[PDB]
Amino acid sequence: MEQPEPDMITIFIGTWNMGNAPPPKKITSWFLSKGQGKTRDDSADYIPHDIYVIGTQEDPLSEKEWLEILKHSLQEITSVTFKTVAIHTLWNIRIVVLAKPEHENRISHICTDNVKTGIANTLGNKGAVGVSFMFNGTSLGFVNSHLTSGSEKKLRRNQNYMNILRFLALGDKKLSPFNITHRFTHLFWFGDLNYRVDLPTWEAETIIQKIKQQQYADLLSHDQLLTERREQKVFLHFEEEEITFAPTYRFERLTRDKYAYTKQKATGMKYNLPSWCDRVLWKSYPLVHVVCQSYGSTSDIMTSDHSPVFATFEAGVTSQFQGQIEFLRCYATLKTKSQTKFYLEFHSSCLESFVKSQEGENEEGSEGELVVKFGETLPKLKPIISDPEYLLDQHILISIKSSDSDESYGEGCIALRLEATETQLPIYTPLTHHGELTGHFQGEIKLQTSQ
Ligand SMILES: *CCC(=O)c1nc(C#N)ccc1N1CCCOCC1
Repeated sequence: MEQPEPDMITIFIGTWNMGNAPPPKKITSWFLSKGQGKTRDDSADYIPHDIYVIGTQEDPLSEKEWLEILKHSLQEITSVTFKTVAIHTLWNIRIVVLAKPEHENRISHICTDNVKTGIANTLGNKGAVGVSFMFNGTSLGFVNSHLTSGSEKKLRRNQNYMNILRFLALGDKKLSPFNITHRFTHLFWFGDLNYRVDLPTWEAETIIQKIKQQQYADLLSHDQLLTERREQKVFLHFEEEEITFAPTYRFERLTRDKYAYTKQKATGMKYNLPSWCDRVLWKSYPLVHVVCQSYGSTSDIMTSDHSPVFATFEAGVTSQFQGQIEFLRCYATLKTKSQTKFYLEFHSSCLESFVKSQEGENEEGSEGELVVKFGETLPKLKPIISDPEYLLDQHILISIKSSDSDESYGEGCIALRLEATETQLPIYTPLTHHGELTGHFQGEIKLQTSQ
């Protein structure tokens, strides 16, 4: 019978700060998405995901021991003997990628990297590990980060984020102007991000009462990560599924009935109010299928002062295998105050190589911003394949560069998934540089396929 290539895979993301302690004997609940929150129904337990990505922090095991525990747990659940795709460890921060044996011919171009984020490196043990690879014609990226601890240190966590984003080297190195937040069709970023609930310590019993009544709304409105995301300080244009599970930190170990939030010598005389430290976020190219099917925490794995967190995703993928991409009325708006002239660069695997535009025309925006107008002067891109079943599924990455310095001042992405061809249609992408919002790009596009 026919052997189609998949257009959709399911991905499991797990993040667990193990608190430097060996795991219990049974951790199957983690991979089954069993516990609290948006959980997975019993009926699906025997259905294996295509890829399992496991991030740990404060992991005390050797790679061989953890790999053993993980494969046994997955065999218990699925019968399948998963292949190791990659495993990479920095200090006690670790990422494991496992995949169905039937996908081993579909996965290629595997890379790993890590970034240390310390004020004295050798002093702190924080940072990130990552893995990227191609699944057929889709690029995938995964980042597991352990950010700075402490309720008062949200600015340091934001800096950690920004440094991992800028310096982690994954994916297609030909995408020179782009950092990991634009190099992948799907990017998953997870870990002990260490953001806390910002409420007074003397409120701790009130917080616990709310957790016991499962009213998280008031607590989540004080979550540092959601606040900093809303204020565009971190994780620009990422998504996160609604949190519907209790805070995953800080628990008394060996039970799940006590939040150990008070100060004591072991914690440096610091409070650890209940917090959603452990998180999974994602960022996918526009108009690519991605749906979160579970996001929650386990209840029965109690060896750490964190509970494990799980999330699962359906993610759209593509495979192997005149045309013209025209831009009209295009312009960028930039927060910059540089007086340089700016040009555009277009990158895409539908192109034989990236295309460089001529410089735009500068003018002062209404609100005192810089407006760079390109008009109908932009190059007409000639894709290597004209079939609309292929071209409509592609994306064009855009970098706006200084002609004085050749550095990018902003990066974004445009989907070719259009409602019409040979027709002018509006396009838009925000622009970020080094992970911060720097402007916007808008205009019209006209796509020609073979029809
Ligand atoms: C090490 C990165 C790598 O092998 C790679 N990864 C992706 C993704 N996702 C796509 C392409 C590539 N290669 C190898 C190195 C980068 O430049 C050429 C393409």
